[PDB]
Amino acid sequence: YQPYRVVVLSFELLHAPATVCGPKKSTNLVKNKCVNFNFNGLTGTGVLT
Amino acid sequence: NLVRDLPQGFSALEPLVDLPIGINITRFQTLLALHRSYLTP
Repeated sequence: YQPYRVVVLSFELLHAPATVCGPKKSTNLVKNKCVNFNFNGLTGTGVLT
Repeated sequence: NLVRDLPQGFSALEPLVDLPIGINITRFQTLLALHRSYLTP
């Protein structure tokens, strides 16, 4: 007998650019040694000084 | 200094904004003001 409280989600991609996405976890910055990096999509390897 | 002209120097334009709109645009119109408001049907 006890009523509920319901919520719907419905996802939809289109020809428009996708503007709603999820969060992007990060990692702290390491200098003076050879590492991989990912700076906003720019991938590579090197020494950050 | 001169009212008529586009001048004869060089200067470049920085980016301001960027909007994810997804439309079709084939035409435009400026929207400038006046003093006495007229509406056309």
